[PDB]
Amino acid sequence: SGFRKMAFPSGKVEGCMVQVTCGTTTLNGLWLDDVVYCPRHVICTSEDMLNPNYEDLLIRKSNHNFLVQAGNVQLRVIGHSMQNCVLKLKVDTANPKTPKYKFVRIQPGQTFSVLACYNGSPSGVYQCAMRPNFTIKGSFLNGSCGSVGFNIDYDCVSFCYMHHMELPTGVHAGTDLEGNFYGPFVDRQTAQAAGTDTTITVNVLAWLYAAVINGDRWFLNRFTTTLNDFNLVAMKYNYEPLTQDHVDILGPLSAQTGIAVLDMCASLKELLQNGMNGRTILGSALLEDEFTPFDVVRQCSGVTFQ
Amino acid sequence: SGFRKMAFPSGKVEGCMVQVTCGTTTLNGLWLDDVVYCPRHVICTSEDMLNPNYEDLLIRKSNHNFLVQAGNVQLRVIGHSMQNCVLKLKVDTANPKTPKYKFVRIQPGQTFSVLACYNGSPSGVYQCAMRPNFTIKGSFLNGSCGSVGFNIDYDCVSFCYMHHMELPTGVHAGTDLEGNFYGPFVDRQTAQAAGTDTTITVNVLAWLYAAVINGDRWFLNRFTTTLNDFNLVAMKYNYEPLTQDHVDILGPLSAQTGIAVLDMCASLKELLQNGMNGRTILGSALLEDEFTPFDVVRQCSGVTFQ
Repeated sequence: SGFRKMAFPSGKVEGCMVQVTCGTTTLNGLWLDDVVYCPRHVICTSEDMLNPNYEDLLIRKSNHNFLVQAGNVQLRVIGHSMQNCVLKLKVDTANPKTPKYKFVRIQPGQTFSVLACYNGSPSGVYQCAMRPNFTIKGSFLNGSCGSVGFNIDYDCVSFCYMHHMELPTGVHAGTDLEGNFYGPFVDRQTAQAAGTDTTITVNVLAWLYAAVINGDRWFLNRFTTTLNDFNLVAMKYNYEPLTQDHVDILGPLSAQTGIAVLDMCASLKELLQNGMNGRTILGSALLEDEFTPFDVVRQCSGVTFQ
Repeated sequence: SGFRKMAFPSGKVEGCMVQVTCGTTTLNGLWLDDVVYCPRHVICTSEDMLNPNYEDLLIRKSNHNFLVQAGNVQLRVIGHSMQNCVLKLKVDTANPKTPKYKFVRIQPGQTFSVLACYNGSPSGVYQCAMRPNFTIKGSFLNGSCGSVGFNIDYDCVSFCYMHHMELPTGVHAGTDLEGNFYGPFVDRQTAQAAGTDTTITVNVLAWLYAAVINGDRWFLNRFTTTLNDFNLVAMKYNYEPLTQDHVDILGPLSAQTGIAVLDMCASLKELLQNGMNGRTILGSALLEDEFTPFDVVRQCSGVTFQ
């Protein structure tokens, strides 16, 4: 038993991390087949970040201006192109560690594992959720740009995130592996605001089901509610509106624990209006919203990967 | 910036996980050089766990009674021996993925990464702390036994934990890689109690330094205190007694932030007596004690691994 914030095994993604140097900027790249993917602001100086014209800045760059390093071994760059906010560097060598992979654009509320790197070397791994305002609350120091977020199913790594920016609020923004930013963010050092951060209501509910599964039942109440009435309570506390889809997704968890989704919605309503009174749920004094319903089922079953 | 519960990259340990079957019991093993390490209760049936005589149970076992599987490939067992609570199975093939490795016995309060596995396949990775009562709060389902905990420095994996038991309280116990249990626990299905769980005081302090580093300063007070007087407060709240060694270990964090250790001890005293008043520190409404001072320095610097 027990329930934990858990990350996918990072072994497949580690064999894909390289070091990318352009001029005096060094960051991380992702080496799949004979292409290296990295944030396009590798071509920027510290001053260029204040207002970069990437097209013009890239005109002055050639293939031999990109230093791609895997271990002590340099890759030969034969071509380069800018797809949105990522640079695609064609190299002469397919990555012999290329796993089965996909590029996916996740939705708000979905989770993924981040393999934080510096100079192409993996430093650590942790779980992150795509906040409804398309930010993430991660851990990114200078040089972590290019670190990727991913999900694994069986043998397939689903790459979904690449780190590009830290916002003046301290939260993080990035793109998918096609270069399109999550949210209204741009790769410029200027004042950009995330929207109102709201709570992923369906994730809190799955976390409450995981709590009931593991013995934490003190919050189960004698009340029940409706979808509209629960939602009317959810707006006051900046919770994402719950829908029938969210209800459907929680069905398996409802079936195992025998607690109707609308019941758990009512137990959540009591927690929102009365607090936790100094108690904890799965060792937390807050309401966790970074576990999807699928994350709960995986941990409560034992899914493994090849 | 940002601060996160982070686990080491698991790629090196993944290439060491195998499946071990003895009779009808299947669990995980660790394949280093030409030896497989696994919990000795792989030789037990469900009834044997109630009172096992491992010596006698092992007499009836031969080398060909151990099914060791790496992928679709079986290992040939040439020898077997029982070191305390782990079984050492000599195989005819050195692991070609054997990394530089060490067997270490960590101390209470130290942290490590757990690569949870089922049937020799890695399922996930998360961080754990050796509680002062030598338990760990992990995530372990049926078949996770044999999953290992480790730390990485440069190229060296320091194996320190192997999972063997879930306690009737839902917490977890295991051995080092020489088979010696952490704590007074035995590999028997009987009532065993952990001691009073206490809080790792030096870990809370390093976490408070990490908070100040990342902008959370609302808890910094105008008071200071002594070691004895702070400790007198720590016993009431079941905190581990703080020593000069703990003070010394926090020196680097004291030096960077310019806050004396005894000051932070006084800010902790106010948090213990007045609570958090509904505020959060690094996104938590509790006082986290599973980050060592070294874990904080690593994240606030960017240490990487080869």
